[PDB]
Amino acid sequence: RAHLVQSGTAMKKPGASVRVSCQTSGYTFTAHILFWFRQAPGRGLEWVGWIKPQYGAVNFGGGFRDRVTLTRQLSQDPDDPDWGIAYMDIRGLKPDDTAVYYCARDRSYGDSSWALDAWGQGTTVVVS
Amino acid sequence: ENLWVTVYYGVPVWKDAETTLFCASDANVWATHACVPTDPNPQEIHLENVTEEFNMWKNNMVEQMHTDIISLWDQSLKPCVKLTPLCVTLQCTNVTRGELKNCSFNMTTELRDKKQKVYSLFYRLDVVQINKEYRLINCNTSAITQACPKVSFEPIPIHYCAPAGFAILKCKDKKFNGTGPCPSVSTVQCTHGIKPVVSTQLLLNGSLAEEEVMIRSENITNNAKNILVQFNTPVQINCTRPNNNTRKSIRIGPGQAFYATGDIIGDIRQAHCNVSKATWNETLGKVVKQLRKHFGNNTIIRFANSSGGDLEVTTHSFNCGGEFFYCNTSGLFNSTWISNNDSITLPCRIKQIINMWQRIGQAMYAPPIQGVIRCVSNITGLILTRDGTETFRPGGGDMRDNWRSELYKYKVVKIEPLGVAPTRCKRRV
Amino acid sequence: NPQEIHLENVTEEFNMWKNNMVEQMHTDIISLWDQSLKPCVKLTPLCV
Amino acid sequence: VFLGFLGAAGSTMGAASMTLTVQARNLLSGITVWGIKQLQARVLAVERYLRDQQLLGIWGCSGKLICCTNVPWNSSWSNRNLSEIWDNMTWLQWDKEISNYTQIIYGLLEESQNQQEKNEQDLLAL
Amino acid sequence: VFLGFLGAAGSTMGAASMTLTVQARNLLSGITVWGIKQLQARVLAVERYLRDQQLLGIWGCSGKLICCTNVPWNSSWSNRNLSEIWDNMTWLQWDKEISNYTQIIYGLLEESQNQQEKNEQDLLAL
Amino acid sequence: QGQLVQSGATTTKPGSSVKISCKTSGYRFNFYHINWIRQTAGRGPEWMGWISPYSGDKNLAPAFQDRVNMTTDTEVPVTSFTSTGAAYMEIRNLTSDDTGTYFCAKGLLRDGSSTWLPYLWGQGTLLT
Amino acid sequence: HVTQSPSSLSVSIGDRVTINCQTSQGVGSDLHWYQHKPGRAPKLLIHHTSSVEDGVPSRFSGSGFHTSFNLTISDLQADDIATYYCQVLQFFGRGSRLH
Ligand SMILES: *[C@@H]1O[C@H](CO)[C@@H](O[C@@H]2O[C@H](CO)[C@@H](O[C@@H]3O[C@H](CO[C@H]4O[C@H](CO)[C@@H](O)[C@H](O[C@H]5O[C@H](CO)[C@@H](O)[C@H](O)[C@@H]5O)[C@@H]4O)[C@@H](O)[C@H](O[C@H]4O[C@H](CO)[C@@H](O)[C@H](O)[C@@H]4O)[C@@H]3O)[C@H](O)[C@H]2NC(C)=O)[C@H](O)[C@H]1NC(C)=O
Ligand SMILES: *[C@@H]1O[C@H](CO)[C@@H](O[C@@H]2O[C@H](CO)[C@@H](O[C@@H]3O[C@H](CO[C@H]4O[C@H](CO)[C@@H](O)[C@H](O)[C@@H]4O)[C@@H](O)[C@H](O[C@H]4O[C@H](CO)[C@@H](O)[C@H](O)[C@@H]4O)[C@@H]3O)[C@H](O)[C@H]2NC(C)=O)[C@H](O)[C@H]1NC(C)=O
Ligand SMILES: *[C@@H]1O[C@H](CO)[C@@H](O[C@@H]2O[C@H](CO)[C@@H](O[C@@H]3O[C@H](CO[C@H]4O[C@H](CO)[C@@H](O)[C@H](O)[C@@H]4O)[C@@H](O)[C@H](O)[C@@H]3O)[C@H](O)[C@H]2NC(C)=O)[C@H](O)[C@H]1NC(C)=O
Ligand SMILES: *[C@@H]1O[C@H](CO)[C@@H](O[C@@H]2O[C@H](CO)[C@@H](O)[C@H](O)[C@H]2NC(C)=O)[C@H](O)[C@H]1NC(C)=O
Ligand SMILES: *[C@@H]1O[C@H](CO)[C@@H](O[C@@H]2O[C@H](CO)[C@@H](O)[C@H](O)[C@H]2NC(C)=O)[C@H](O)[C@H]1NC(C)=O
Ligand SMILES: *[C@@H]1O[C@H](CO)[C@@H](O[C@@H]2O[C@H](CO)[C@@H](O)[C@H](O)[C@H]2NC(C)=O)[C@H](O)[C@H]1NC(C)=O
Ligand SMILES: *[C@@H]1O[C@H](CO)[C@@H](O[C@@H]2O[C@H](CO)[C@@H](O)[C@H](O)[C@H]2NC(C)=O)[C@H](O)[C@H]1NC(C)=O
Ligand SMILES: *[C@@H]1O[C@H](CO)[C@@H](O[C@@H]2O[C@H](CO)[C@@H](O)[C@H](O)[C@H]2NC(C)=O)[C@H](O)[C@H]1NC(C)=O
Ligand SMILES: *[C@@H]1O[C@H](CO)[C@@H](O[C@@H]2O[C@H](CO)[C@@H](O)[C@H](O)[C@H]2NC(C)=O)[C@H](O)[C@H]1NC(C)=O
Ligand SMILES: *[C@@H]1O[C@H](CO)[C@@H](O[C@@H]2O[C@H](CO)[C@@H](O)[C@H](O)[C@H]2NC(C)=O)[C@H](O)[C@H]1NC(C)=O
Ligand SMILES: *[C@@H]1O[C@H](CO)[C@@H](O)[C@H](O)[C@H]1NC(C)=O
Ligand SMILES: *[C@@H]1O[C@H](CO)[C@@H](O)[C@H](O)[C@H]1NC(C)=O
Ligand SMILES: *[C@@H]1O[C@H](CO)[C@@H](O)[C@H](O)[C@H]1NC(C)=O
Ligand SMILES: *[C@@H]1O[C@H](CO)[C@@H](O)[C@H](O)[C@H]1NC(C)=O
Ligand SMILES: *[C@@H]1O[C@H](CO)[C@@H](O)[C@H](O)[C@H]1NC(C)=O
Ligand SMILES: *[C@@H]1O[C@H](CO)[C@@H](O)[C@H](O)[C@H]1NC(C)=O
Ligand SMILES: *[C@@H]1O[C@H](CO)[C@@H](O)[C@H](O)[C@H]1NC(C)=O
Ligand SMILES: *[C@@H]1O[C@H](CO)[C@@H](O)[C@H](O)[C@H]1NC(C)=O
Ligand SMILES: *[C@@H]1O[C@H](CO)[C@@H](O)[C@H](O)[C@H]1NC(C)=O
Ligand SMILES: *[C@@H]1O[C@H](CO)[C@@H](O)[C@H](O)[C@H]1NC(C)=O
Repeated sequence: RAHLVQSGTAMKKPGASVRVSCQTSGYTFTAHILFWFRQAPGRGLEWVGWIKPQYGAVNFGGGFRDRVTLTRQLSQDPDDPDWGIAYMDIRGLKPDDTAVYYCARDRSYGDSSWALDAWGQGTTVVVS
Repeated sequence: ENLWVTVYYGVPVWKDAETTLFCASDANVWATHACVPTDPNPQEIHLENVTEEFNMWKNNMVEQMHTDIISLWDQSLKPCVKLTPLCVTLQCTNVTRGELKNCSFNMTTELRDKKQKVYSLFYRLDVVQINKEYRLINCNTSAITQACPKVSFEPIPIHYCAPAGFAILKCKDKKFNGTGPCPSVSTVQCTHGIKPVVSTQLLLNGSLAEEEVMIRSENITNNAKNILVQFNTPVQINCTRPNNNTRKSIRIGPGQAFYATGDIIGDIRQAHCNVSKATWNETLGKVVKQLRKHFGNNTIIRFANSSGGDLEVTTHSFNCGGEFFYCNTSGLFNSTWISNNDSITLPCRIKQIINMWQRIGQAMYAPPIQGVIRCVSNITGLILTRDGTETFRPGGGDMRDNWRSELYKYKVVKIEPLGVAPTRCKRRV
Repeated sequence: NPQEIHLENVTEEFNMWKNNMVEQMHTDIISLWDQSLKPCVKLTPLCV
Repeated sequence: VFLGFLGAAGSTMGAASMTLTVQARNLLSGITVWGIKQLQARVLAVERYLRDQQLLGIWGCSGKLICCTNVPWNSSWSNRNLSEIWDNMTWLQWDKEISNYTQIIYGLLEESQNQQEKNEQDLLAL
Repeated sequence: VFLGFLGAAGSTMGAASMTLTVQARNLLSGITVWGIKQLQARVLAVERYLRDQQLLGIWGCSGKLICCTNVPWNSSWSNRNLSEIWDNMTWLQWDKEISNYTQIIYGLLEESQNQQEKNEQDLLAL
Repeated sequence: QGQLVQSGATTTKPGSSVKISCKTSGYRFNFYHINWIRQTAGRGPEWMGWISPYSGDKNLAPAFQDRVNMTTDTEVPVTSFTSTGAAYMEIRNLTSDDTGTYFCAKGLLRDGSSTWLPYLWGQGTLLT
Repeated sequence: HVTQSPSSLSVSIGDRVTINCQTSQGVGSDLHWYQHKPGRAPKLLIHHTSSVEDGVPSRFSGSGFHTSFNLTISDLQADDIATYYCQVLQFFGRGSRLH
C-alpha cells in the first residue's frame, strides 16, 4: 500500500544546494515518521534526519543540523488527506556528500520503531 | 487425596483489559456539567503485598482521553455560527511592527439584498494577500466555524472512572519511572482531578512529582521518543496580551452574528510571558542532574531552541484567558552545562484562525476577548527532544504526550471474580 | 386494559406545585418542538 | 480487619476467601458525549454480572459464595498440595496456573448439575 | 452424544430434558446505524432473560433446571398418560397443546411458593 | 523455587565480627522469613533465628540473641511475583567454637503452622 | 556501532545460511534486518528481532538478544543473494554480501 516516489538524480558543483522531494501515497502521512538515509559508494547507510509530518518536528544526525532542513507539504483535500510530500534541503554541498539518499517511512502507526517498511527508489546526488 | 474443585465467587483477581471510561466532575467546551457528580468521598483502597506491571506508553486511557477531547471539540462547534461569508476580499491597512491589521470588507446584512462596508482588526497570522487586498488564511483550504462566545476554554478537573466490574490501579511509587513493576499499588474508581490543558513544549498547570524531578521515555536511547520530564518544584510563568481590545458584533444574517475586533483602546504593546530567571535556572539544573544518570557524568548537556516545524510546535503554544498564544522559547533553552529581580521574556504572537489538532478541512475562529488578558500558570513538566556532546531541544505536538504525563499513574484492569480451586469438600446426595 | 389499583386505608401527601411531572412535561413538549422543525425548510431568503 | 475492595489481592488464597462479600458488593454498583458512553457502560456492567451469575446458576451455586461441587480435582490441572495453595499462593497466582484448564472445569461443573437434578427428579418419583 | 444448541428439538421430551444446560448457556451470550440497533438488542436480551429468571425465583426454582412443584396436574390441561408424553411427544408439540393453560399454571406456581415459605416462617417460629 | 546465593569463605580470628550475605531471587523476597542455621564442628546443627522481611520482626534463640546482628534490605521487584532481596548476618563475640558452615533459608509458607520453617536453603559459608 | 560477521560469505544454493550482528551496548529486542541489492532499494525482512514481515518467504528466520543477533536462511535460493544490513535505531550495519 505505502509507496514513496523520490525525485531524479542531481548534478551540482561544490557549494551549491539541492532539493530532494519524496512523494507519498497510500497511507496516513501524518501518523508515520519519514526518515532520511544516505549511502556513499562502498560505505553503509548513514542517517540524515527524520520529520514527523503531523506537525513537522525534525531531528538530525551528526552535523546535518547546520546544513540540512527538512520540511513537508501536507494534503488539504477533505477526501484524500492521507498522502504528503516531504523535502530535504542540503546547503553547502561538499564533494563527500556524493551518495544515494533514501526516503524512508516507519511502519509504526503513530509510534516510532525505525523499522523502515516503505522506501523510495533512491536519489543519486553527486558533488564535483 | 480427596480433592474436589470448589467454586469461589468474588476473589481478588483481575486481567489487563480496556473498556470505555466515563467522566465525573464537581460543580465549558468539555461539558463537565454533563459528567456524573464527583463523589465527595473518594475511596482509595491500598493493595498491600501487591506488585503490578505498568506501561504508561501502552496505556489506553491516553488513547481514549485523546479522542474524547477531540470528540468534545467537534461537539461544541456544531450550534455555533459559520464564518464562511467572511471569506471575501479584504482591504487591509497597518494599524498606526506591522503585526495586527485593520481590514474592511463588504458584508451581507440581515436583509439578503443589502450589503454593508464594515471593518475589523485581524492579526497577521490570519490573513494573506492576493490599500492592499487580503483574505482569511483558511479560505483556500477549509470552512471556518466561530466558537460560541459562552463556552469557556478553561481546563476543568476531569475524573475518568471505570464502569462497574472494572477498576483502576494507581502507583504510589514516589520515584516510579514510566514502566516497570510498581511496588506500592492501590485501587481507585476514578482518576484524580485532571485538567485537559492543551499545551506545547511546556506542560502547564499539571501535577508535580514528589521527591525528586522525574524524567520518562520509552527508549531514551531512541531520539525519536519525546522525553517527558516532570518537575518537582513549579517554576511560575506569567503571560499577558496587554492590548485593551474591543469586541464588535456584526449581524451577518438572521440570527447570525460575527464577533470582530473593533479597535484597540489605548496603547499597542507586545504579548509576552515572564519566568523567573532564578527559578528557571535551578529547575534547569535539577533537570540537567537527572539527565546524566543515563547519558554520562562527564558528557555535556546543551539546550537549544526548536529546529523547524509548524507554529504550534516551534513555540510555546497554549491558551490564556481565551486567546491562543504562540510564545518564542529561545530565551529558555539556551544553556550548555558542563560536567561540574530576574526575569526572562518570551515574545508571544496571537492567532485567531486555529486548527485545534491536525484536523484537515476544519478551522475555528476564536472570538476576540475584551479587556486586558493576563493569566498566571505553573509550568510543571517539559517535552524535550535530544539530537544525536548531548543537546536537548523542546517540542511536541502529539497531544497524547500531555495526557500521558498525568495518566502514567493509572491503569485499567478487569475484575474476573470466578475462581476454581480444590479442597476436601463434596456435596451431599 | 388500564389497570387502576385502589390503595385502601392509604393517605399520601401531595404538592402539585413541587410535582416534577410538570417540569418534565414542560421540557418534553419543548424538546418535541425543536425536533419537528429540523428537517423543515429555512425561510432565511425571505428576509428581504 | 476491613481491608477494602481488593484489599487481600496480595494475601494468601485462604485469607482472601473470607473477604468475598467485599468484592461482591462493588461488582454491580461501585466502590451527550458520555451520555451514550455512560449508558454503554451501564449496560456492559450488567451483562458481565449476569454471565457470572449465569455460570453460578447452571453449577448449582446460585446464591453461594463458597460452593462445593462433585468434580474431583484432576492432578493434571495442578499437582500442588492443599497447604501449599491456600497458605502460600495468592488468587492472582492461582488464576494464572489454572488459566488453560479453566474452561474444562466450567463444563464439568455443568453436567454434574444437570445429572444431579435429573437424579433428584427420580429421587422424588415415588 | 452432543447434539448442540436446540439439537434435540425433534427428539422426545424425555431425551431433550437431559440436554437443558446446552440451551441454557446460549440464552445470554450466544451460540452508528447498528450501534443503536446493537445496543437495542443487548438490552432486550437481558430483559427476556431476567423475566424467565424472575418466574423461576417466585416459584422456588431459582437455580434449578428441573424443578418439582406442588401444583398437581389437572387432567383438563392434558389428559395424556405419562409414557405417551415423555417418550412420544416433542417439546415443540407440548408447548402447543398447553398453550392456553400455560398462564394458569404460572400463577399456581407462585402462591404455592408464597404459602410454602409462609409455612416455613412458622416452622422456624419455635 | 529460587536461589539463595551467599558470600564466600571469610576466615578471620577470634574477637572480630563477620558479615555473611544472602542474596535472593526467583521468589517474592518479602513473602517468606529468612532463617539462619549453622552446623559447627563440636555440635550438630543449631538454629540461630529468622527475620521477617515484611514485618521487619526478628526471632532468634537465646543462645545467639546477644551475638547476632540480623538485618534485611528491601526487595527490588523484578516481576509481579518475583523480586531480589538481601539478608545480612553478623556475630559478635566470635570464637573457634563458632567455626562451621552457615546458611540462610527461606521460610516454608505464608500462613499456617509452618510459616518460618527453613525450606529453601543456600549453599553455605565456611567461617573461621 | 554495528558490526556484522562475516563481511563476505561464500554461499551455495540450498544451504543453511546465517549471519551474525553485534552491538556496542544493550539493545533488547528492536533489531531490524534488511536486504539490499545493487541498483534497488533496501527491503525490510525482519523487524524487532523475530517478527518476519508479511510477504517475505517463510525460510527467513531471526533470533538473538542483548548484543548478539542472527539472520538464518534455511533452503537458500537464487533470490537471497545480496548484502544484508542489520539496523538498530539509526545505525545500519555495513552488510554481508552473498555470491
Ligand atoms: C503480606 O505478606 C506478608 C508476607 O507474606 C504476610 O506476613 C505473614 O503473615 C502470616 C499470617 O498473617 C504470618 O504467619 C503467622 O506467624 C505468626 C508468628 O508471629 C508471632 O511471632 C513473631 C515472632 O515472635 C511476632 O512478630 C508476632 O507478634 C506480633 O507482633 C509483630 C511485630 O513485629 C507483628 O508484625 C506480627 O504480625 C504479630 O502480630 C507473633 O507473636 C504465627 O504465630 C501465626 O501462626 C498462628 O496463626 C495461624 C493462622 O494465621 C495458625 O495456623 C497457627 O497455628 C498459629 O495459631 C502465623 O503463622 C507470617 O509470619 C508473616 N510473615 C512472613 C510470611 O514473612 C502478611 O500477612 C501479608 N499481608 C497481607 C495484607 O496480605
Ligand atoms: C480601522 O480603519 C477604520 C476605517 O475603515 C477606522 O475607522 C475610521 O476612523 C477614522 C478616524 O481614524 C474616522 O474618521 C473620523 O470620523 C469622525 C466622524 O465624523 C464624521 O461625521 C461627521 C458628522 O457628525 C462629519 O461632519 C465628518 O466630516 C465625518 O464625516 C470625525 O469626527 C473625525 O474628525 C477628526 O479628524 C478631522 C480631520 O482629521 C479633524 O479636523 C476633527 O477635528 C476630528 O479630530 C474623523 O474624521 C472614520 O469615521 C472611521 N470610519 C468608520 C467607518 O468608522 C478605524 O478607526 C481604524 N481602527 C484602527 C484601530 O486603526
Ligand atoms: C492555570 O490555572 C490558573 C488558575 O487555576 C488559571 O488562571 C485563571 O485564568 C482564568 C482565565 O484567564 C481566570 O478567569 C477569569 O476571571 C476574571 C475575574 O476573576 C477575578 O474575579 C473573581 C470574582 O468572581 C475572583 O473570584 C477571582 O479570584 C479574580 O479575582 C474574569 O474577568 C475573566 O473573564 C475570567 O473569568 C481565573 O480567575 C484564573 N485563576 C486564578 C487563580 O488566577 C490559568 O489561566 C491556567 N493556565 C492555563 C494555561 O490554563
Ligand atoms: C506595514 O508595515 C510594514 C513595515 O514597514 C510594511 O512592510 C513593507 O512592505 C513592503 C511591500 O509593500 C516591502 O517592500 C517593504 O520591504 C516592507 N518593509 C518592512 C520593514 O518589512 C507593510 O507593507 C505595511 N503594510 C501596509 C498595509 O501598510
Ligand atoms: C492555501 O494558501 C496558502 C498560502 O499561504 C498555501 O500555503 C503556502 O503555500 C506556498 C506554496 O504552495 C508555500 O511556499 C508556503 O510556505 C505555504 N505557507 C503556509 C503557511 O502553508 C497553501 O498551500 C494553500 N492550500 C491549498 C490547499 O492550496
Ligand atoms: C502553582 O503552584 C502550587 C503548586 O505547586 C499551587 O500553590 C500551592 O497549592 C497547594 C495545593 O493546591 C497548596 O497546598 C499550597 O499551599 C499552595 N502554595 C501556595 C504558595 O499558594 C498553585 O495552586 C499552583 N497553581 C496551579 C496548579 O494552577
Ligand atoms: C479598557 O477599555 C475600556 C473601554 O474601551 C474601559 O472600560 C471603561 O471603564 C470605565 C471605568 O474605569 C468606565 O467608566 C467606562 O464607561 C468604560 N468604557 C466602556 C466603553 O465600557 C476599561 O476600563 C479599560 N481597561 C483597561 C484595563 O485599560
Ligand atoms: C507572576 O505574578 C505573580 C502575581 O501577579 C507574582 O507574585 C507576586 O510577587 C510579588 C513580589 O514578590 C508579591 O509582592 C506579590 O504578593 C505576589 N502576588 C501574589 C498573588 O502572591 C509573581 O512574582 C510573578 N512572577 C513573574 C516571574 O512575573
Ligand atoms: C525567537 O527569538 C530569537 C531571538 O530571541 C530569534 O532569533 C533571530 O533569528 C533570525 C533568523 O531567523 C536572526 O536573523 C536574528 O538575528 C535572531 N535574533 C536574535 C536576537 O538572535 C528568532 O527568530 C525568534 N523566533 C522566530 C520564529 O522568529
Ligand atoms: C528499550 O527499553 C527496554 C525496557 O527498558 C529495554 O529492554 C530491557 O533490556 C534489558 C537489557 O537486556 C533487559 O534486562 C530487560 O528485561 C528489558 N526489558 C524489557 C521490558 O524489554 C530495551 O533494551 C530498550 N531498547 C533500546 C533500543 O534501548
Ligand atoms: C464593495 O463593493 C463596491 C462595489 O463597486 C466596491 O466599489 C468596493 O470597493 C467594495 N468594498 C470592499 C471593501 O470590497
Ligand atoms: C524504570 O526502572 C526500571 C527498573 O528500575 C528499569 O528497568 C526501566 O528501564 C526504567 N525505565 C526507563 C525508561 O529507563
Ligand atoms: C532558534 O534560534 C536561532 C538562533 O538563535 C534562530 O535563528 C531561529 O530563528 C530560532 N528559531 C525559533 C523557532 O525560535
Ligand atoms: C484428567 O484430565 C484428562 C484430560 O485433561 C483426562 O483424560 C483424565 O481422565 C483426567 N483424570 C482424572 C483423574 O480426572
Ligand atoms: C500433598 O500434595 C501432593 C501433590 O503435590 C500429593 O501428591 C500428596 O498426596 C499430598 N499429601 C497429602 C498428605 O495431602
Ligand atoms: C497453557 O498453554 C500454553 C501454550 O502455549 C503453555 O505455554 C502454558 O504452559 C500452558 N499453561 C500451563 C499452566 O502449563
Ligand atoms: C382443573 O381446572 C379447573 C379450571 O380450569 C378447576 O375448576 C378444577 O377445580 C381443576 N381440577 C383439579 C383437579 O385441579
Ligand atoms: C394413563 O393416562 C391416562 C390419561 O390419558 C389416565 O387416565 C390413566 O390413569 C393413566 N394410567 C396409568 C397407569 O398411569
Ligand atoms: C385454546 O383456545 C382456542 C380458542 O379459539 C381453541 O380453539 C383451542 O382449541 C384451545 N387450545 C386447546 C389445546 O384446546
Ligand atoms: C546491628 O544491630 C544493632 C542493634 O542496636 C543496630 O544498631 C545496628 O545498626 C546493626 N548493624 C548495622 C551494621 O546496622
